[PDB]
Amino acid sequence: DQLEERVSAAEDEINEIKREGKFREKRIKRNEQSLQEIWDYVKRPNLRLIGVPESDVENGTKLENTLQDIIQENFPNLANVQIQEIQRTTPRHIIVRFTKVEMKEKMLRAAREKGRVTLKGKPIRLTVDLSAETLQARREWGPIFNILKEKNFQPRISYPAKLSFISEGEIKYFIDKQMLRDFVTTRPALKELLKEALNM
Amino acid sequence: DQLEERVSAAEDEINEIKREGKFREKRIKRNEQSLQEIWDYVKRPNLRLIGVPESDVENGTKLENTLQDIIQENFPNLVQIQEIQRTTPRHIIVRFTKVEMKEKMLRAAREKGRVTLKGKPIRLTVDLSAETLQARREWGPIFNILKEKNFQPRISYPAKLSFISEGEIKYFIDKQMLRDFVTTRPALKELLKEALNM
Amino acid sequence: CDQLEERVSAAEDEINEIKREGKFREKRIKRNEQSLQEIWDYVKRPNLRLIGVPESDVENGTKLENTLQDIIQENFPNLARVQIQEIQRTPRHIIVRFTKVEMKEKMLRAAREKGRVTLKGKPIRLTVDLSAETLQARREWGPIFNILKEKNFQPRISYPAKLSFISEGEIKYFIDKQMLRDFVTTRPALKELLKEALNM
Ligand SMILES: [Cl-]
Ligand SMILES: [Cl-]
Repeated sequence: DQLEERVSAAEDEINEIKREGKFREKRIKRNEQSLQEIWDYVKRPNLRLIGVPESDVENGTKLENTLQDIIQENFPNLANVQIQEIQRTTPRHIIVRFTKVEMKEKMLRAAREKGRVTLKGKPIRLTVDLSAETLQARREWGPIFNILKEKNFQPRISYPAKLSFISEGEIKYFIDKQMLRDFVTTRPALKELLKEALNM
Repeated sequence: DQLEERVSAAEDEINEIKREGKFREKRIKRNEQSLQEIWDYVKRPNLRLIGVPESDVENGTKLENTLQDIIQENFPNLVQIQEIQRTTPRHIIVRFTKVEMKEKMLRAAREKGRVTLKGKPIRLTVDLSAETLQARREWGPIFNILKEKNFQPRISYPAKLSFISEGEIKYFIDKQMLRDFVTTRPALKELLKEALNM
Repeated sequence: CDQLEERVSAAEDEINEIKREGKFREKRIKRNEQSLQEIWDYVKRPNLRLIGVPESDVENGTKLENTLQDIIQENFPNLARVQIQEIQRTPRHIIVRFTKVEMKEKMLRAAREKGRVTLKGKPIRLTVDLSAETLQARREWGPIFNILKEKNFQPRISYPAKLSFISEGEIKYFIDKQMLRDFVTTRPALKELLKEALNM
């Protein structure tokens, strides 16, 4: 009597909690992605200089002078470029926040066209500044990216974390691994090649 | 047997959990309000262009040319850009170097009443966060009823509601805060009971 | 109704999940709160708050930019002997966005070393622009801060809201009250002193 009814009520409560728990999960998840996007957006005027030798008492002024050198040696075409701030975070990466986004895009463009950006002979690496999340997503493609590279698919990663490669004289784009699992399911060649990596 | 114990402990857990959740609920909404604001703050210099025909292979420079076209065609008297990018043609987002610049564009667009591009009507709006715009729209119905009964309402930033109750202006961040308010004022409650979904 | 022992056993299991999922989602929530704290602070780096400035009926960027100059002319002459991206209201506060962070840093040190800042004689203030999370994070390190300070523990506040004091002849850092709890759980003297504050 009194006991049986107590049980049923509890079961309804537990389920209700499970439901409210779902709608909560969704909202949290939406905030996570919302943070990811805004982080990226805010880091748009930002460039990452990689492989730049560390220095003693490396203040803002020295950094700026360094960026100048990099520009004079690689693409002096530019220019004094407006720098809102520059700082350090294997040498520590250097983050550069340009006053105008246009300035960054132009420098990246200059780098990717040049190919080998160097500093006094030593190769360095200029790259976009991404959020932890986005940056992590890109790393997860890693394993697959290499296999594709190996088999001459000419893979490429672009914003946010899109994978792209050649399949049938056409370039294919994939936002996530799931979308890719669907693609290969109808192409035995790729399916066999990417069975383990995709965890299918 | 003596299940009374186990089933009682379960109920206790159940209660605990319902309180646990309510707390997390609070913190989540807090973060949601913080995102709304941070987005609003960031996109403050941004402006939204709707109804602009897509162009085959259109670089960012052509986008800027399209911007200047609209300025000449609608605002003769009237420009620094950090960026202008795309998102039925996609919305175009124009980010000005100064927030002031955006404000003058909207005023001119509102004083002109109608904005065109090559003879075709387009639209100029802000770039407020999705969470904000929706929020503002949700106060709509209630705002209409309050205006009707001469409460002199007002919707400000972010999406605060403010009207006159007892010769004293009151502010409401969300609908819930309003529900608790009317709980001690029968007449008002009776007025907004259908709108508050109570 | 003897099979009731069946249903109850499961309900106990369901509750265990709800608890796990509950704590796990909670961890994500905090990671989000912490993330917002981080990005809000970052975005505001080039900012300074002007507090106590008499507002007018109708203002604008230019009229405000002049007022900003009067403050410099009146308080820090050798400082202007100043690149401003934009300035505007949120008497409301006035958010001053500099072109270069280094600039903001400089003037802040000028306002802090002058101690007393005035506009036409009227006392005003220039302060760092910090997130609401960080502020309240510091505010949470309030009572606990006063207890250590009063008992001569040399407590300090390291940005963002890191609490640090000297015990056992060493210097410890603490991000959240939780970590501090883990610490005093083994220091009877300290524990007894910080039990009321940590709600322990
Ligand atoms: Cl929950
Ligand atoms: Cl959250």
